[PDB]
Amino acid sequence: NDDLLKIIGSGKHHDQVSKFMKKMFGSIESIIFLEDFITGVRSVEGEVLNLNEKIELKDSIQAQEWLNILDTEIKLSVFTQFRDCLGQIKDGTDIEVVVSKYIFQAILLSAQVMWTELVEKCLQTNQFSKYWKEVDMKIKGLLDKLNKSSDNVKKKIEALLVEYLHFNNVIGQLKNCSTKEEARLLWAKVQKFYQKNDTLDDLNSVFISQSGYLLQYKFEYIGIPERLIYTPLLLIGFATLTDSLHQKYGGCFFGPAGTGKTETVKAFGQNLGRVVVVFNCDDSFDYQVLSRLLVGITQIGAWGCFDEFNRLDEKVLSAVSANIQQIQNGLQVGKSHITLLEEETPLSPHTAVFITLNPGYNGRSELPENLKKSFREFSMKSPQSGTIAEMILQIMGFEDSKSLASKIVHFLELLSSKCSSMNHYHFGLRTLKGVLRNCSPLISEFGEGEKTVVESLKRVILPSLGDTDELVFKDELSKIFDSAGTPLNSKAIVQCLKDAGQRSGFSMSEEFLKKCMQFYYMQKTQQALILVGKAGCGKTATWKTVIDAMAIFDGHANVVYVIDTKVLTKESLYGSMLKATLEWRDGLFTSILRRVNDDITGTFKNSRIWVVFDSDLDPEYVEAMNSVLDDNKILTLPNGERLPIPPNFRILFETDNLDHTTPATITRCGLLWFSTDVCSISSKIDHLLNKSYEALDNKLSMFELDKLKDLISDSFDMASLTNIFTCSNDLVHILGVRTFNKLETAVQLAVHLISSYRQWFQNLDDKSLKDVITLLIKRSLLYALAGDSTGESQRAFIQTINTYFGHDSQELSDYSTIVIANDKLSFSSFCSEIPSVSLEAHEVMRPDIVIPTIDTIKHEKIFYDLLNSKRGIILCGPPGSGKTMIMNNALRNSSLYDVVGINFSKDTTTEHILSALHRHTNYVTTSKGLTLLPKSDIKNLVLFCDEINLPKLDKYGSQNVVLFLRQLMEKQGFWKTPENKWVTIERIHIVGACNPPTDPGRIPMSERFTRHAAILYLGYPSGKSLSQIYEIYYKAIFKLVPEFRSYTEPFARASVHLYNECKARYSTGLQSHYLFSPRELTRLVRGVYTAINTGPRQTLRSLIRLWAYEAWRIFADRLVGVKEKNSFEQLLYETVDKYLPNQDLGNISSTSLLFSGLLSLDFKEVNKTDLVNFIEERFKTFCDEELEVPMVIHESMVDHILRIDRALKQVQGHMMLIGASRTGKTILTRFVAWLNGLKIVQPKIHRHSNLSDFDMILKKAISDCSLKESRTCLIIDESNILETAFLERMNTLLANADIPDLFQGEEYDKLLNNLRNKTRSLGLLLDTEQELYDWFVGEIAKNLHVVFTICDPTNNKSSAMISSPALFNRCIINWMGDWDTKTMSQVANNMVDVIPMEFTDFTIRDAVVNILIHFDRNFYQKMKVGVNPRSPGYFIDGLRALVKLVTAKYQDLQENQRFVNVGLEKLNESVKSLTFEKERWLNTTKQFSKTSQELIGNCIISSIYETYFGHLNERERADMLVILKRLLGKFAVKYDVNYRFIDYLVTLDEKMKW
Amino acid sequence: IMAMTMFCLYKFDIESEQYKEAVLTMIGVLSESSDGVPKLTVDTNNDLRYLWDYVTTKSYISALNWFKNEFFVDEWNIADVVANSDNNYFTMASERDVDGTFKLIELAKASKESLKIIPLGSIENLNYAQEEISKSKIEGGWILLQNIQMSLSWVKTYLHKHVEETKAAEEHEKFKMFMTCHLTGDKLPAPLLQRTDRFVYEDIPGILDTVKDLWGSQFFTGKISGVWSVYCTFLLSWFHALITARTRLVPHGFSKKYYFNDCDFQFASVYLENVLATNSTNNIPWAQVRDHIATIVYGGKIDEEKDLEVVAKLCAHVFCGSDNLQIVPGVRIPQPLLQQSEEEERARLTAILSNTIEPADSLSSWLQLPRESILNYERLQAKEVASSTEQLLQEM
Ligand SMILES: Nc1ncnc2c1ncn2[C@@H]1O[C@H](COP(=O)(O)OP(=O)(O)OP(=O)(O)O)[C@@H](O)[C@H]1O
Ligand SMILES: [Mg+2]
Repeated sequence: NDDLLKIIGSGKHHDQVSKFMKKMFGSIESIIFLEDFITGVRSVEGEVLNLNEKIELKDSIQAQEWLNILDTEIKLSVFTQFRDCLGQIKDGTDIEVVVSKYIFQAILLSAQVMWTELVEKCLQTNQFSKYWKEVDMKIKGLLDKLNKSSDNVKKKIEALLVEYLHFNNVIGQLKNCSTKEEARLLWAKVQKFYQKNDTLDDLNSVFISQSGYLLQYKFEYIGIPERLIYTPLLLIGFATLTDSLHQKYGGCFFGPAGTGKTETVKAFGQNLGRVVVVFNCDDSFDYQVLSRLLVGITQIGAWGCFDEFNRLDEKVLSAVSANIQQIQNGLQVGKSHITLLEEETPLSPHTAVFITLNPGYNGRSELPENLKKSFREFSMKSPQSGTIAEMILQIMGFEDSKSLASKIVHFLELLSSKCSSMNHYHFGLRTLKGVLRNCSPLISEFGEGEKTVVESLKRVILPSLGDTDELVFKDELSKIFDSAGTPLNSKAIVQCLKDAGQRSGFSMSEEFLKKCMQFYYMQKTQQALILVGKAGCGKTATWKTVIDAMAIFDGHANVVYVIDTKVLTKESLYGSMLKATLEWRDGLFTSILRRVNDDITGTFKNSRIWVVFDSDLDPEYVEAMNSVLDDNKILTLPNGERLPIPPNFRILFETDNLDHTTPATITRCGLLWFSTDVCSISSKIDHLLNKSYEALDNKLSMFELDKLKDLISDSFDMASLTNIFTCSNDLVHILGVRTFNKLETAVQLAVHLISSYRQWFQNLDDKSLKDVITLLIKRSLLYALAGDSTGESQRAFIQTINTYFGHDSQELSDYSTIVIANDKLSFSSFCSEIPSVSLEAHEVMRPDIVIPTIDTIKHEKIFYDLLNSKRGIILCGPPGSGKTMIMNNALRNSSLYDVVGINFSKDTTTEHILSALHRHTNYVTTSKGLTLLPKSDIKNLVLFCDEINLPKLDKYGSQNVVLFLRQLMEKQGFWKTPENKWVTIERIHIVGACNPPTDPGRIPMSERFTRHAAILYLGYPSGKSLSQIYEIYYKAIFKLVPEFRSYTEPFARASVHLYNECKARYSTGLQSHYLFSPRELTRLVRGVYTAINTGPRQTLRSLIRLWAYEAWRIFADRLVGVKEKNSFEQLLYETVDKYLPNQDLGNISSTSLLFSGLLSLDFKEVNKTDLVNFIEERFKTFCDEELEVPMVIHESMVDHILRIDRALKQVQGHMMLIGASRTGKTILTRFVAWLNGLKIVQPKIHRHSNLSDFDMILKKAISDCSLKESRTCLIIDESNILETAFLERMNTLLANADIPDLFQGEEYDKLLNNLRNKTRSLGLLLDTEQELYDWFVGEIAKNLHVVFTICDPTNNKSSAMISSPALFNRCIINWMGDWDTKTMSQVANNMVDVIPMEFTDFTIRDAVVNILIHFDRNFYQKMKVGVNPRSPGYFIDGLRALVKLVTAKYQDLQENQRFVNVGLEKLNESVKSLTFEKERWLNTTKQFSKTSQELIGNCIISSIYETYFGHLNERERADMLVILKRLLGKFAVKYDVNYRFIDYLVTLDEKMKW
Repeated sequence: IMAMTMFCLYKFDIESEQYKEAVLTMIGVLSESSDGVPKLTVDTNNDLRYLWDYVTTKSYISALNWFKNEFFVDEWNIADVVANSDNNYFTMASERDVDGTFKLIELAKASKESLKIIPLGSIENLNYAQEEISKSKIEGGWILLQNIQMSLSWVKTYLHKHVEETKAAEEHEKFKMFMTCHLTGDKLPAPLLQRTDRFVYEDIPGILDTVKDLWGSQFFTGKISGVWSVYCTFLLSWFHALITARTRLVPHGFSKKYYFNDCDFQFASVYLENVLATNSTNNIPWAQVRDHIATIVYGGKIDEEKDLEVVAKLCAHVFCGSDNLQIVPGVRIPQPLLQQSEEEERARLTAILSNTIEPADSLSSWLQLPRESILNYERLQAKEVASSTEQLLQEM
């Protein structure tokens, strides 16, 4: 409609219709006028068709009228140009003559008709050879004409060549036939183009024969389309299409994508002078449009192809499939008019419907049922390649095209069977088309001979092969064809490559020369290059070396852009569009192209541009560039444009693996597989040394430098180290990295350690000097190979170093050190000297407190040494091994470096890293580096990335945050995400801590990042250092109880014993959360201090019980069940008896030691009777003041109230409660929070809650806690965590005490402003931006308190809570999982406190409660399956039913007893013959007592039915009833033996109503 | 499967514990679970001793049907089921190889007549269909709804409501509606399915019988072609009935289940009329007759190269043949006589069918595939029944 209206509107103009023709014709693009007259039309291809009669126009003429004449004349004009031409060739005219004057469509048909005529007669005579050469000459003649031809006619020749090759091929095949029958068989399969020399209606004069069936050429213009090479397979497809059409059926071919099924239908059309309309189905395509197009195709009598019909949506598919049946059923019958889209429309019988069927994941697709008897399905298969190969060789300049095509294919086929099955290996035809494509420039160098083919095989196939397969290629290449001895471009490139590497530092090894050669030759042909290899293969070295060698050899400069592909988003990189304002901003990949394309203001013409992608490559990113990888060489925008890429501009891809990428992506690009590292261990060192020396030249005199480089060369020889590196493998390595990549770690350290002692090398003894060198080198070599080792292994390796190094040379000790004087230059070798620490009570727990060990100093020294090298450090080790503190304390001490702490979580972004840096860093725009990012203060900065192996990876599996650090470590500069520019970071260091990746939660790291790190595995200490370390901890806190100063050691020994035992008794094999570390010890020691610092002056009996309380809360609250819980009771007893031998202790069980500050002003042990009463008076108040819910306060609950109380008191208070359900965990939390004076926030989530909602809930609670000083308690239930992210938000709120995301950018500035206001209001101004944020975070850490209530920890979503490291470490795990039999009885009793009852046999109340417990115990034991997920609930509601039911029944028993007593007084008044029987009615009066006996036990059954039975089976109910009845049988309660639940609780009036 | 299962469901409770492991160690041999010889006692069990004789004789189909005979039940013929059945609706599904449409014709003819076949094709057929449905129930005539699955979108809207609403169909004259499904195919609404009675047409015709059934209609077409052609139409009759026979036997036989239609015969015969119409009556046109039948007409749906060779090798034998063809071992087809009577030749070629009787070993003798392959197949369908029964017993 809209387009059509424009045509009716644009009538005045006429010329404006040409736009819309492209649509309604398909072949033509724009129409040609002389204004009054239409001279012709031009096709979308560029070909100009002129009409016979130029159609006259007047102003008041309709479009419909004039255009209709054009469609007719356009077809006639094609017949004219056909007959004119056909007649010419018949009159012996060379085809080169004709091409220049006739449109392709015409000349093609003329050739076909004459060819067919000439071969038809040639089958009779058998004069094939005479015609063959004749044809072959026309082919050669056309070929040479093409080379010298205008681009437009260049299309026409090529298109014709496809056909002439077909001609000669068929003739040659026909020459070869054994007999004439053989020739008549072959000829029948072919598409034979006949003309009727008989007849009128010329448009109907040309017809086509195939397999016996005929098909009239309709005369439609086709223009000059890209013509498919003729294959046997193609003819067979043509043959099936003709066989379906002949019987008025629809053509349909199913098969795998890339088999050209629609292209076939396009071509089959063309061959018959038809422009096929192709519907790309389900490219978000409307049904309304298709329904229109279907009417048009049935009227105009066109061919429609459904391109990938399978991909439609079921509603559409039904509707469309039914319509199509109308058409095909209309044709088969031949109905003149058929009804579709509920209107009577006429049907041309020239109409046809074609369906291509791509396969699904499930299988090769099918047609809908109705279409099955309307269509004819066929199986498209990839072409046997030989036939394609021969033609392609023919076109280039054949030599012997037949032999090459057979030989190339055999070889490729042979490689496939003979090489290893390797993933990226493709020996499919795609590959041979590529060999052939690469061949054309090669032919220019050598010949249209096999030799040029041979070279192209090894130019493409060989760079992607790996060593085993590399010979198979060479063996079978010579086995199939041998070409030549010597290669061109052999000397010249090579000296330009050697000269570039000598300059770069590199060694030209077998392999480095090879992979440099492979690369050089590929850039020539390929514009997209891929380099695949292990981390540290030599890629960056290969391309950086080759590219450098080309500026020497060509004289062309290069402009390299190295981009980390996966650090940036598709939007940051290609171009990101905003959904509503549609505002288009550049990106990164597109913006650097606009320098070359849009404005080549400087010199780009003579330059070579290379855009490198260093990061892992994935479908999503390459798909957004696939057009540049295509033969197109243009970039397609998401919205707005296509930008063309010049021949200078090459895209490289260096990566470690391919697994994700598609075989289609590989075969567009040139692939360079690095089977092994380019370079020798030694050669690496050599380069590494010199690279290190160059750094020193900028900060060290030449005299110093010359002497120190001499030292290094003579101290360490390769022969010794070779065994050392070999022995490195025979060793267990945490956070594994290969030997070769560990090398940079040695040399960088070694050279720094020697440049350290440079001054003392001036005057020291030459024999003694060597000993200082050898020791340092033996040291630096150790941490670089065995630093990530057990250290049990280190010690072992130390001897291995000593072994292989010279025997006389200074041997390595575990703690071996070199020492020089405080006040005078000196030299001696002494090890392990320690400053001694005394700290006060208050100092005991502090985020920055180190009690230095022989090993703390050992690690802190090496850790500091590596930073002097400026190599990145990964401290890998168990939780609480001190990896964070060693890093922190070595640097919190020195003036040089300043630390910046980032915690990583499962989903942390690269912006969080930047935002954390922006706080401590200042960009300067110096013309020296353009933008730079040094630290905001003059001296060096250290990023500490904690939990570096925590952030998760793309579904492909690639963690961008790690690659970003890798960018900073290797590149030393990064690209700006929004502004799009390179900023080079100055003087910034990357250090990380991580856990062993054998631990749960942990993600495996890319070798490409860990290669730039020194890895130090630090473990747990001693069990004898732990004992010693906490002695000093107790020493400090016993400053407050000086009367027991002698008790610090046995307390420290006991604490460590308790730890060692808990770790041993309760392992992750029983429960996942059973995970102990010295952090527990630290928890206990501090937990002890806080009790002392705020308690009564202490007896020895106090302190051990004080200690015991903390011991319980730290080690045993997390314990599930009772067997393990009792095990700890015995352990605690066993420990005191072994270290603190007293008879003054009491019951050490948690139930008996209750410590509180609710009753006393000082934290003291309180009386059980005193506490219970205190809770009782406060719960009523909390019940009155807050939400009204009554409960029974019981033994468990008092113990738990104190547990939550301690948690909510500590600075950071995080307790997660594990309580089944209805235990009351949520209510107690609300209570204790109210006692502590905390605002209880409970996230208001629901099914239709977004993350943004929860974000808001969180943000407010955070802003109130710091900027309003609120003191909120956040209760999060398992139900509240709706997604992964929700739980991630909760993690960020515990690992750090802020959520970074909530306050970023402008909302960071508004927070920052408000922060300054409140800080000053309180009375403190803070010098720096960092001083401010740390107040904010610290405020949150002390005012916000999170309690988690998880019910079934067995649930996979609730398992993720406990799993989460952040939550696990900073929460106090507490277990309430089941109600015990005692606590059940306590609760039952208070609920049946109301006493309707009367005396029974045997206590009466005591019996009832014991039954219900024994029923609940039997219910879960028989019915429920699975291990202890569920607990007391029905029990509470079962008791509540009984109370409601006894009251209802006893008041109705007494009501009927009152109804017979009132009738007793009325009959006695009267007393006659019958009435004395009525008086007798004591049978009923006697009956009542027996009826009342059973009503208590009858209510038991009725309540159990209502509560426990609702969801049980017919048989499941009956069977439990028996167990209940026999329980009622054991206990002296009476029940009705003939009892029926229905009759007992249903009334006949209600039973009827239902 | 339900036979073997229900047999063990009865006899495990009823007979001895020694019975239980004996029959189960046998069902284990039929399956690939285990191989053993059951515990043997003189006269102790005789029916069970008779069964193992079937399993040890490598005879699989016999041992599977053993459990059916042991029920001592009359296995009800669709007629008997329909007669007993007390509803006006039925859905009979079947494999695409066959259609019980023609069984229903003889079912209606033998009792109560009133046969009305209704194809659900286009708007017209569904539209005519809904008219013939409402009128036939008042009339009381039988009705058939051919291949509903294809027209299904309509079912959920018109038939699903229509059949649900028609509780007055019980009130209406004796009338019965039948629907044909395909088991491999679009899933019918469960609610409509449960309401309506269900049958599976499992009746597979022999090679010779299908040849006779193909050739049978061929006289209705009239006469438009040569006498010679009727010989080629006879050739195709045998050919089509030979590939269809091979279709079921898989994997041994064809690689996958392929479905061949009366459309495949039609497209083949059309090509045959065309080759005889465009060539002389000389026999030698035969070369490209095979190629076009074996690669476009029938080889079209075939995608696997393995199977494409089988269709070709069938054409090798069925089409090229001078003087004597010998389609099957017993039957020879000679080429048309000089007399050139077209009426005689129909009758001659019909007579050649009436002379022959299909042997015991047909699937191996007639379809030129080996006997050992047929046994391999018999073994596997045994294994499938035996497996699924063991699985069922342990599940309960
Ligand atoms: N010829 C050589 N002589 C000495 N050392 C070399 C030589 N070639 C490569 N190297 C060493 O190997 C390193 C090569 O860097 P490169 O980036 O190529 O490895 P990579 O395999 O690309 O790692 P990644 O896959 O992570 O990018 C250099 O730092 C250098 O020390
Ligand atoms: Mg690299």
